[PDB]
Amino acid sequence: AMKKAVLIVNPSSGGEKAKEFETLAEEKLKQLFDEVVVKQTEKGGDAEQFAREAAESHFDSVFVMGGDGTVNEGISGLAEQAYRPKFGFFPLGTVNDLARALNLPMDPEEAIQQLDLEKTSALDVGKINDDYFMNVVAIGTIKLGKLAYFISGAKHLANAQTYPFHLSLDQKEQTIESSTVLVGLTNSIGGFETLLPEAQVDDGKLHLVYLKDQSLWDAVKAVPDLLKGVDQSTDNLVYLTFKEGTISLENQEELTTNVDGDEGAALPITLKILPKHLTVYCGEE
Amino acid sequence: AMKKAVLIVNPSSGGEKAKEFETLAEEKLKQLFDEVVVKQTEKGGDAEQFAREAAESHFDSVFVMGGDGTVNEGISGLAEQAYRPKFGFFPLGTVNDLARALNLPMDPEEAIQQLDLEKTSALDVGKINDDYFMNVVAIGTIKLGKLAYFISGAKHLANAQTYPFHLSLDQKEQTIESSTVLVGLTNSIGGFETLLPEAQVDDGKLHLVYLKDQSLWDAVKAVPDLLKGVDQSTDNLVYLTFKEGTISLENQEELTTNVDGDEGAALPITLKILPKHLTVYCGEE
Ligand SMILES: Nc1ncnc2c1ncn2[C@@H]1O[C@H](COP(=O)(O)O)[C@@H](O)[C@H]1O
Ligand SMILES: Nc1ncnc2c1ncn2[C@@H]1O[C@H](COP(=O)(O)O)[C@@H](O)[C@H]1O
Repeated sequence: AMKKAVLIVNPSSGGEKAKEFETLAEEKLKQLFDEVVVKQTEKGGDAEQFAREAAESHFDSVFVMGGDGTVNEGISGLAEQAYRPKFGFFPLGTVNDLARALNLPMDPEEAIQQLDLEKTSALDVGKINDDYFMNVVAIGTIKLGKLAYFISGAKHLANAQTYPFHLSLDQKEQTIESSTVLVGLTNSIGGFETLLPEAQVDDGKLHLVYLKDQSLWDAVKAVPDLLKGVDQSTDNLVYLTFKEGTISLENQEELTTNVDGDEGAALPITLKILPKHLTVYCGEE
Repeated sequence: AMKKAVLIVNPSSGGEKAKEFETLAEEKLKQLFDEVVVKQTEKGGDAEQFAREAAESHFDSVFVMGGDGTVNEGISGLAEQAYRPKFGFFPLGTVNDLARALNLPMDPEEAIQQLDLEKTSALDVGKINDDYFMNVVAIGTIKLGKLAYFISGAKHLANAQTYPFHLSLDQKEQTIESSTVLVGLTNSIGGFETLLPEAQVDDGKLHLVYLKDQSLWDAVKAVPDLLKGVDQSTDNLVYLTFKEGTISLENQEELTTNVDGDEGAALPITLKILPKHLTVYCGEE
């Protein structure tokens, strides 16, 4: 009947004129929708709750104005609902990986301006145990000028323990020893747009990378591979894709994942792709 | 006649109980010296001025309580003075490269406790044009967890322009193309104690390292070399020692150096070793 949209705003996202961006977005949506409900997040979980309530109320569309944290929550609130509103977002964050993957303008005002209800794309969603992810599941990752970044960073690989991971992926079984495992959905992770160049938002796959490091010396050698973009296995890392899989430890230890930048489920974890799960408003590319 | 010492204190160095460290140092020095003058720095240059005035007054010893900035200034105030007081210091800084090189205790209280006027070492001092350095002259250097350090750092090599440097070292001439040149006095630079493992505080040499990078890809490949400690030239970097030399640009551009963590002289620069220039109180190693 009446086309309705909710606009979920994280006021802590963005900078000084973020409030002005909210006004632009609201007046733009009011041109497109008969009714626009504006909801402001106050704490963790709010965006997820708002998005879910919008789905239960059969709203036409759900829009998020915030960073990746708020976008994840919003998508989490929609995921596997019997009816799912179309999803849109206006990036206010410092990174905005999903925006990059969908070729949205980095500039919020431009993103609002170029919103086209006709311009959509299917969007895979990740599932990890009982939760959802939209960008990445990371395992085991947490005077000299430009050189200091290595002496701090290339070192901090040493601080990274190796684990006996077992990977059960699409009914293929293997045990590895590694300090670092990443599972991504799109080409962009942490603002590095070329990390997974072959990954597409609707290719229906999870993309896994792990380092073949045992020493601090093999981990360091993987760094140029990551910079070039991971599209194949090398001497220093392995690249795999899968639809469904379980990652566990062969010597069970309390190991917690990092999911879209936040502490997530502990191992073991079962990861699944939800292919073409959402309809998202995208760029004109 | 009467043994006199000055204690130069940077109150902005160190943390909460730094004031208490000053008291311990003062009462320790009063056991060792008939007179102790305590001077507190307020701005850049003060430590250098205090140290120089102590030399002109023929004080027996000069002590610095602070970080590398204050130690550099103190040493700069003594350098090439006709009479030079013996030099000591109590590390309060976050890095303290010189302390590491002399095997002083990291802990200030322990450093004060173990001060032995009989335990000394000769100390080379560096000269760059009209100024002095004690650690390093650097040229051209200024969600994913531990991986982000590279994606930030391994990238930031790209932001590093290459320059056509000319090196005139001990009457040997060569032109190189590089983004990064480092000239050090000791084994420790920026808190990385194994960077120049063969350098000794009194070996009478300046130690030069430059990256053989033209691309972002050769610079990255130099990183494991640096981590292992530079004791030889490799496919990715060159290691040289010299006593006197001039570094210039073949296409003159405004390029400023970084000297012991602070902006220093612009190219061209003439670097010289002042071998065994100071007597410094050292560790029991
Ligand atoms: N009103 C608010 N004030 C402060 N922080 C908030 C607010 N609403 C959400 N957050 C937090 O902001 C983070 C998400 O921000 P972002 O990653 O920019 O979307 C989460 O940790 C939320 O708990
Ligand atoms: N009283 C003071 N208050 C604030 N900063 C100071 C003071 N005295 C010296 N400094 C600065 O502290 C720096 C040196 O600190 P450090 O590297 O810890 O020895 C230099 O930039 C000085 O200008």
